[PDB]
Amino acid sequence: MAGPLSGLRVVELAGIGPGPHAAMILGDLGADVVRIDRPSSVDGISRDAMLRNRRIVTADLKSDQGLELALKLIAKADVLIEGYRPGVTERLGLGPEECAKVNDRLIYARMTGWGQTGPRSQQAGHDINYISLNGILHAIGRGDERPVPPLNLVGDFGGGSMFLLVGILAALWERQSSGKGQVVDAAMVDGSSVLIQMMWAMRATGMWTDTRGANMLDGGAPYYDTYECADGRYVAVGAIEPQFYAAMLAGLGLDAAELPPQNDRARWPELRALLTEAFASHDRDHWGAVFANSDACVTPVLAFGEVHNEPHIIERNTFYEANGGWQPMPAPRFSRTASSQPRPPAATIDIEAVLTDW
Amino acid sequence: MAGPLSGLRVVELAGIGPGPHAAMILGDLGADVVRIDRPSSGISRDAMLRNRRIVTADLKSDQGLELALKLIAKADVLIEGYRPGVTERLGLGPEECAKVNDRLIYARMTGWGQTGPRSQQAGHDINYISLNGILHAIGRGDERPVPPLNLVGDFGGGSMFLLVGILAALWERQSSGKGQVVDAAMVDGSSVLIQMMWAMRATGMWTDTRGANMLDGGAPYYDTYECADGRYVAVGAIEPQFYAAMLAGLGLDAAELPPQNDRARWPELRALLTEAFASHDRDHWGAVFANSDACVTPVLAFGEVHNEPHIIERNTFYEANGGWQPMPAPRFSRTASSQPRPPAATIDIEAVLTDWD
Ligand SMILES: C[C@H](C(=O)SCCNC(=O)CCNC(=O)[C@H](O)C(C)(C)COP(=O)(O)OP(=O)(O)OC[C@@H]1O[C@@H](n2cnc3c(N)ncnc32)[C@H](O)[C@@H]1OP(=O)(O)O)c1cccc(Oc2ccccc2)c1
Ligand SMILES: C[C@H](C(=O)SCCNC(=O)CCNC(=O)[C@H](O)C(C)(C)COP(=O)(O)OP(=O)(O)OC[C@@H]1O[C@@H](n2cnc3c(N)ncnc32)[C@H](O)[C@@H]1OP(=O)(O)O)c1cccc(Oc2ccccc2)c1
Repeated sequence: MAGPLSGLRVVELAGIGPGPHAAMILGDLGADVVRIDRPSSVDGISRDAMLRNRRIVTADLKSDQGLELALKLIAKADVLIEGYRPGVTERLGLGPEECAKVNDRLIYARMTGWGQTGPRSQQAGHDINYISLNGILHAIGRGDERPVPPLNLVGDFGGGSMFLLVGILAALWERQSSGKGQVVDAAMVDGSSVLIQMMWAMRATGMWTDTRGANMLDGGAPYYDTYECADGRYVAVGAIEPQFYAAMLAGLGLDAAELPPQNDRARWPELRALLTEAFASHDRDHWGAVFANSDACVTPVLAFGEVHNEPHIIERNTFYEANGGWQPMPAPRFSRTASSQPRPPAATIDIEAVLTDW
Repeated sequence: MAGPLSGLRVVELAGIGPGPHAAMILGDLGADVVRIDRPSSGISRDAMLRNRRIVTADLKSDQGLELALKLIAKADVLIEGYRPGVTERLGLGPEECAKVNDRLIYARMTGWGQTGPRSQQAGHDINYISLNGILHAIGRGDERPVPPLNLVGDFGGGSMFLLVGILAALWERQSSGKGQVVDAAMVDGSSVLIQMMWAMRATGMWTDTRGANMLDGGAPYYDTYECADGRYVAVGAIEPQFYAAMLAGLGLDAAELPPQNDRARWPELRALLTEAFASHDRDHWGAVFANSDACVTPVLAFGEVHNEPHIIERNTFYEANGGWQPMPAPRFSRTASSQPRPPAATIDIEAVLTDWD
């Protein structure tokens, strides 16, 4: 099995969102990932590409046999991932204390939104709820409108799965000294708060307000925002540093003498009006030619369906095909122990066959 | 040093955005983090530089480089976030570093990657997510896309994939005795970060139309709503039973409403939910739905977060200097991280060297 996590053995109690995204990445990087679903949802070969790099097995964990088979896998594994409400694994007999009795090397990885304790710990939720409570959602979107969710990117994945992964891998490093596993408590409300540490830093020093649409990186700066072009498509401008901004103005045909200063915020209305009219006078792909190879920090805003035609995407193999759709290749990349292309979701397997193999 | 990464040694060449963020999280979890900045630069007021020692050094001088390679020889990980070719010309490239330490994890944090047509282009978060479909998908349908701050390229698809790479490569080192190079590009990371949308598009469950999807704000049951006081709630009631619970708490009879997932009637459903949420203030709904599975939460501004019980009681934040900062994540039962040490003035690079033998 290819990649730097070759050898690593992972048990995943089937959930939704961050739990499987984490499991996928471990898979992506060479880990041996075994997913226990419930047969209650059996079916044929899954069409969810997030379940790549897996072996799937069914097992009614509510039964005595289910529980014991599961506990044999955990016994022989390095990592467990579960993303159910607190108390679910305990009451199933798969809690941390029950796992520590059959394998004190286990990394016990607990993926939730609200955490293991506190008032909201039994409330159902999704990404949008977790980022609503810690200031993040409020900061996303235009100033003249209600906040808009950044898909489920910030809570489920950036602040969720990815902190789970770091916790797992940090704990595997720990286990090299101590010879013991431990419990990783990854809460989306905490992880996403560390994801936005920069804004908490800038806020402390007067450089970020709570006003939506009025900061350097939320769309309030005319030099860090998207612009509509003549064809109704969009470019992104990220020309923060004055040298890059100067390069952008030159490409737009605007002389600096005629514009307000780049960071005179009181005249950002004028500046935006000027840049807006300039970008609107040619089409996205024009701006794409003008600015390729430039430090102007102007890029086309591509839709998913167009990404496969972008030279830089094609050449670094950021994507692969698998069943009428592109999918991202593992990240990050490794010089000596390279990941390989993901294997598609495999038809189910017998939980015994797996214990054998292991 | 408290945390699971006690005894990890990390050298950080100072940059902006992802590299410093990764270095911070490494520090957070108890790594020994030494940050080389350039003298052209007392105490730094960027709290992102917590859990570090800062040293200066002209990496262009002969003596700055020599000192630097003596750190790197003593360390486990090096982090750099410059354009490709830069460390090479300093004589700090992966090959020069492998001579003084073949165990080093050499961690390269870029936006566009190490090679290819855009590899020398300047850029920021908004550019990396523009190229791979992400930015286009964020915002209302009747408007131009809105950047999700720099959360998705710099951090989610950036620093966090550098970390996964640094730590996976440490695992691999345990069985091979050898370091290696980690190439973390924000355009790659952020694509994996959004793998769920690519999965969903492949099965016809996501479109390229902005504002018309389950999770982009087009669903009336996954969106924010303005309340009587001008403040907002978030609704995330995807599962039908959570949805049902929400409708009951709004005073809405499900018989009067279009189906939850009849997309042609979403405009109409949204208008009914909009009127309901508008008839009371945010804190009213916060109360009403506490302990509920309705998936309705108040949308708090940064300055209100210190007053939310769930936040206070889990110590998600600590007070520092100007204000609150996020405590380390994730959390560890046995080897628990400690409260971050503030950014502490420059020390001399030789001091560190004696400290590390
Ligand atoms: C964008 C969006 C997201 O944000 S992702 C999810 C975000 N939240 C979390 O993950 C945080 C922690 N988890 C939970 O808070 C809950 O999981 C729950 C999901 C809220 C509700 O779940 P609920 O149904 O109450 O389940 P529970 O966890 O409390 O307990 C369920 C248990 O089931 C039983 N059993 C588990 N495994 C087995 C087994 N093998 N055999 C037998 N029983 C099993 C346990 O007994 C327990 O049940 P109990 O005893 O209490 O009755 C998001 C992301 C991705 C997808 C998505 O939705 C879509 C759906 C379809 C298509 C597309 C998207 C939404
Ligand atoms: C939201 C936002 C973000 O997205 S942050 C993410 C930005 N993107 C990346 O990080 C990707 C990789 N890096 C780059 O693409 C470039 O680094 C560059 C950032 C374009 C700047 O290009 P440039 O200034 O030309 O620098 P370079 O990398 O090409 O090489 C410069 C080098 O400086 C020299 N030297 C380094 N260390 C030393 C030393 N110790 N002593 C002496 N010299 C040193 C190197 O030798 C090299 O020089 P060369 O030989 O080539 O001349 C974001 C987040 C946070 C902040 C922010 O914006 C601000 C910007 C300014 C002020 C405040 C905020 C933006």
